[PDB]
Amino acid sequence: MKVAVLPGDGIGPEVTEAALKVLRALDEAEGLGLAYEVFPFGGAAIDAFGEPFPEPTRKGVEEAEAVLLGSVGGPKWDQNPRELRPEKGLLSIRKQLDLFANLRPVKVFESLSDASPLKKEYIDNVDFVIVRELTGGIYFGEPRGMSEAEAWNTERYSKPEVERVARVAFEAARKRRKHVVSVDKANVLEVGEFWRKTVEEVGRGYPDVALEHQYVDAMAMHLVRSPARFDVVVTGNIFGDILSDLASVLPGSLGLLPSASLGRGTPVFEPVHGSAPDIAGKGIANPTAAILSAAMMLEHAFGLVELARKVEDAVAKALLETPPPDLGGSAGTEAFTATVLRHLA
Amino acid sequence: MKVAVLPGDGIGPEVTEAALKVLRALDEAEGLGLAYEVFPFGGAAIDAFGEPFPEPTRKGVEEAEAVLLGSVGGPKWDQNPRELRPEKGLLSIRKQLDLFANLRPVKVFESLSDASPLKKEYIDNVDFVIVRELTGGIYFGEPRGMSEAEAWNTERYSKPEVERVARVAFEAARKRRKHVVSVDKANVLEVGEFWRKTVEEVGRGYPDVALEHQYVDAMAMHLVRSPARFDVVVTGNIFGDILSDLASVLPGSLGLLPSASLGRGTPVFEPVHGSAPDIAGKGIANPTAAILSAAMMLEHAFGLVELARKVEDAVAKALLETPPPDLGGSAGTEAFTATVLRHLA
Repeated sequence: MKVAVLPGDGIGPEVTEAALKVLRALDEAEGLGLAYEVFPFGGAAIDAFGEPFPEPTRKGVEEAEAVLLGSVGGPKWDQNPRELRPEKGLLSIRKQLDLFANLRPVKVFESLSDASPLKKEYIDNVDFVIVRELTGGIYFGEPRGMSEAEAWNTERYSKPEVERVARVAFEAARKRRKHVVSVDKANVLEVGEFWRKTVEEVGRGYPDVALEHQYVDAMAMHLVRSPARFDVVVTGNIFGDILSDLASVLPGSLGLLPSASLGRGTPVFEPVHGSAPDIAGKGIANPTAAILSAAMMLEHAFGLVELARKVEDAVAKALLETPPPDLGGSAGTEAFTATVLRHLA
Repeated sequence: MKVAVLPGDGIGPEVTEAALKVLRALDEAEGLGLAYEVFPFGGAAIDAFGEPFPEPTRKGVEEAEAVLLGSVGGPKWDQNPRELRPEKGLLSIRKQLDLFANLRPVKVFESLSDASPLKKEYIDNVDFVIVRELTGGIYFGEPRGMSEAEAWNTERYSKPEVERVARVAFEAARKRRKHVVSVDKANVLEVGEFWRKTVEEVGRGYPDVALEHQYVDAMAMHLVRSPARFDVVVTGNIFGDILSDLASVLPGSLGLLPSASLGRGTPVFEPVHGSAPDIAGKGIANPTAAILSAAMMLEHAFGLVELARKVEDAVAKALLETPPPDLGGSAGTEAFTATVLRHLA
């Protein structure tokens, strides 16, 4: 199991190590053959090598089997130009590794129901994964423009760009509850028609996985009214981006959520959360999304579906037994990684 | 006060009359000079005149000052062609009266908190109006298409189409809490940039109304996390359509919500809800959205802001004192209109 580890800036060093401690425990315990190396990335690499993603790191993530990525960003770098600010690097590891699907799961962890905005009975059992197409659609499609008089933007998709994210989604579904929902506007737009017939084609090949289709406006109401009725959801870019942000409020007690870019190259796995400089070095950072990005690496980069579910259960039990400071508890990063490890045995 | 009344099909006869009983009480009481006439529209007009919007009705709504519209639709008519099915008529009264903005308010009526999906503390005080642009953007913009290979759709807006819906929104805001929020994707799309600079221009002229801007993905999270922080929200078409459907789940105990198309011609005001044939003739239909569409006519078609707030308060008190069958109560249409009237005195 070859992992390029990119701890990044701010709390990325602390929280990526809490994740590596889980992955070493399991490795010791199961014999997984973890081999990992730590590479420079982010504001720390702008400081050291003069650019955010320097060619040792380019090579590193190009030769590994998985990237564990922490977080970059810090104010210190906003001042200077564009390709020398921590976030440029995030599009270059995305371009280089040809990543085209972003997977964002939402789980509302039983113990933390009361922090959710929805009454308990709506969040019970929420476990779904929205795989968003990443590189296409209106954000990048063309023609585009702006006059004194008018502005325009095209939303475009080719059969290839739709089949790529649909196969991620069906394969993605084989590992968890086997149901895909695709999301479109096919009753009004033709891009939506086209998406719908292509995902139904690509669906033929994955017969053990059920497929349903839904409109974006109707899926927006179903993520508050019945979110538990979904396992994997697959959608285009702007709709995946609106819909994953709406889905991120369901857990409530934020900062617990993981992310994984997937594609032709090396899968990248990060927590959804920033550098959080304010608390870097203090021990208090909540490692739950980092530890859960590790579990997504195990499930998508190494096929180890059974073990990823054991790490998500240990972090469930752990959030129940020692909530971190940020959930009305007092467990630092280390005492929390501890109780996670203590249930992996 | 000249009102063409179009009761439509199914429960539209019953619920439009509960609305006219409020408007006659107030008229008697305030001397408003209600003059109203009832015109054929909908499946009943397809049955009688052979088309859903027949030229007496075309004239009727073209000569009145407001339309009270009930609901059309019924299965009986789906079988036959396109311009002879109850819903075609709904686009023709929209085209004819040049309506370009749809106003959808959401209020979570204190007494009905517990039916909402969000915990009480998120819905307390929700009162906002999303004015959606109606005739433009990607649903109608062009070019558009579908090949074996790809599909496309343009999202287009001209300065006129944006200033029209922005002035509705600011004027719309003068009558309630004076704050507009516009909604776009201006950090990624140029149509969104263009919308944002135009709404900020048109904002100069309305200096007593505050203006804020927000991204669609961030407004989607704020309608579940803090919906009370909004009064009037103004957005394009597909985003208004997704965002009003997400906002409709906040009240929970549905079917209570009103709608108003506005424009160059005669304003149209309906409840958001169908014909509901199942219960047409039985007395049980909940008139709350009909009575509240009347109150929106008073506020937007006759400027009678003070009275529209008295009808929304009487229906608040009434929902508290006699919930209709559809909210775990037993009050039919008439006993509910009654307690509304009984607080208007």
